[PDB]
Amino acid sequence: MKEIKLILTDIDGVWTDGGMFYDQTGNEWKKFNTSDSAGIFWAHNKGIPVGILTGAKTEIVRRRAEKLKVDYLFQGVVDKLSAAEELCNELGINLEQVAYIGDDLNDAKLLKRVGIAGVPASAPFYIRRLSTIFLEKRGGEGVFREFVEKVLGINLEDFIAVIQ
Amino acid sequence: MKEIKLILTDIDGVWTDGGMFYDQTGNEWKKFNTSDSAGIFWAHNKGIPVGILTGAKTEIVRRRAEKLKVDYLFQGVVDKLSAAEELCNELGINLEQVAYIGDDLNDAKLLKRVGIAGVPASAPFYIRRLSTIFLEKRGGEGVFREFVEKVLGINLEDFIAVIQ
Amino acid sequence: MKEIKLILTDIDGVWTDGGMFYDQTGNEWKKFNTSDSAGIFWAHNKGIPVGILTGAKTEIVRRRAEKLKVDYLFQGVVDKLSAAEELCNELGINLEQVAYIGDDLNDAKLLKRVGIAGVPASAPFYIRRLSTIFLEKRGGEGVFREFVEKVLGINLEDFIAVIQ
Amino acid sequence: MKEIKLILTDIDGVWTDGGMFYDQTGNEWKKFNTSDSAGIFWAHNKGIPVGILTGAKTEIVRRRAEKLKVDYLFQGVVDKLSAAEELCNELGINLEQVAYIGDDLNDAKLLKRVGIAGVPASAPFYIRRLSTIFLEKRGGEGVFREFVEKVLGINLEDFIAVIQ
Ligand SMILES: [Mg+2]
Ligand SMILES: [Mg+2]
Ligand SMILES: [Mg+2]
Ligand SMILES: [Mg+2]
Repeated sequence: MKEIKLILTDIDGVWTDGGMFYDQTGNEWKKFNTSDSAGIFWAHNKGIPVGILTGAKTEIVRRRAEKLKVDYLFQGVVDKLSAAEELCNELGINLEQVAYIGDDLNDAKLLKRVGIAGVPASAPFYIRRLSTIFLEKRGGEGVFREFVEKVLGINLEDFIAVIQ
Repeated sequence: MKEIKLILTDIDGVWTDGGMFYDQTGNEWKKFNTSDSAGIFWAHNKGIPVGILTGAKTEIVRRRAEKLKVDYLFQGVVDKLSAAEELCNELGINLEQVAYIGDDLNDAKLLKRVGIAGVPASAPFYIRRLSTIFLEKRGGEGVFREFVEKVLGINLEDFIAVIQ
Repeated sequence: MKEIKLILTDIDGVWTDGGMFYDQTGNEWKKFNTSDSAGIFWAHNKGIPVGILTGAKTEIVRRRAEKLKVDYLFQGVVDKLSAAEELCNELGINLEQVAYIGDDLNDAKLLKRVGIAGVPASAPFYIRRLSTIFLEKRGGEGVFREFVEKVLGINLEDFIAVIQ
Repeated sequence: MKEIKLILTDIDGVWTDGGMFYDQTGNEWKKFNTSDSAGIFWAHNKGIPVGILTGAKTEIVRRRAEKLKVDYLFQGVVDKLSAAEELCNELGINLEQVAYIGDDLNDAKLLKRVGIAGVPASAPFYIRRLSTIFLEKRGGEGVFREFVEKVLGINLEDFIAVIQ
């Protein structure tokens, strides 16, 4: 497993199954999976910061980001590759030292440039073929957790050490 | 690849899995799937307008339609065939140049008349046989996106060209 | 099939997948499937009324029942068999003329007494084995519709007739 | 099965599929499954108290706990093992006489200590392999009920006797 210094992730279609709940009054919901917070846990356990990139801008995601202690949150992103580059240069790392997971069209550019590109099984075929590792899980099923565990080579020894 | 001038689509059981959330107070929810908006984009990339027909009238749909910049919106539609005939007249096109996707009884008459008819896998056997192309996906799983991409013949080359 | 004069049905685990959504404020949700309203349609089309029995009492159900045009609604029913018997005595029919569908312990006593007993595939084994007809569909997947269609023998001809 | 005098259980990832719904206002939802109340039913039928251990604290869970008449409710638990030990001391009982079901890292320590350990099929492999009985169901699917019926040896005769 190649050395990683940054994990970026998309939200919708990764942290969720793409569901967007509208009510009659202009409110909106997302369904996260508690399983994904272990992604943050494993990352921080290994001293790796985690960033979120999202085209949308919601209080929904901002609260979730906050509670999970994500290192970086970037909502309203127009160009994900662009936002990723800014942050890399900000952190003095390059894209090759980055792991990214996204599920749709606006992810494809960044996915093509990163050290490890992950895509959920639920994603469309032309995006899915951009992944450089296989992810069994679908968005919403803890696929962020799967990505992180595979990217940092988490193993039974790590597990054993954290429950002692 | 029949010449398509108009893509029309039902809402419930196509954009959703038929789910209708009711609370204790009269509010109501639908769960849409972000993946479906890629349906509008590919449509628009090809200069094809999209119209929504629905027997229901909800603020839920109005907001989602507006958010996705759907070309035409008809709610309360008592008769889907006629309502499509009208927009076809008001556009100088023929039903044959229309792609429609629906999942249920009140879509049946319009499905039999269109040039391309799609029914999602989750639909009742009677409707599913009226489909003129096979759709692998279920309501709410991005079956509207699958439809548009089939109807419009979207290919890898299209994808390569919009991610630049 | 038998001569059915009343169709009865449970709510949670039949008309839903058993999901009960609680929020932080005391409110509650259920998710119905639009597919199931076709169940009422066919019943009413063949001249057969539909009743709902439910041990729970919610505005969720009452409004859904009303929207769907359900003939009868009994909530907070602790003995579903008593409830059905009273409705039968008032209609002038017996239980062998009833088709009932439920999914759990408090439906067993009624299930064993009616002319046609349906049980969704998702139900616990002890309840499934009481089913007198096979149902492929799970709670909330439009299994009430499937029940009605099997009980009344809905066929392609019936479909052809009603789509004008 | 071995003699069990107390059944304990996690919430998220067991009573739910791990879903955590966020709206734009800071409110929050969990999705329970009515099937799981039967687990409480069977426990009480046999004179076994049930306890909830959870690291979170929500009105969501307090309300559910009350509705289902759960004997013990511990929220805000930092250490699930010591919470179980404290209650075990209170009831005059040993961990060997406890059945516990959990699904994630914070459940591991307790799971390796109890008489019977249950882990839903949806859990991480690391946790799953601590289960001492196989469980088919995923969290939110009625896996708490499954756990209870296996732990207490509920059989056809039990069922027959309570539907009299
Ligand atoms: Mg996405
Ligand atoms: Mg429909
Ligand atoms: Mg039920
Ligand atoms: Mg858990």
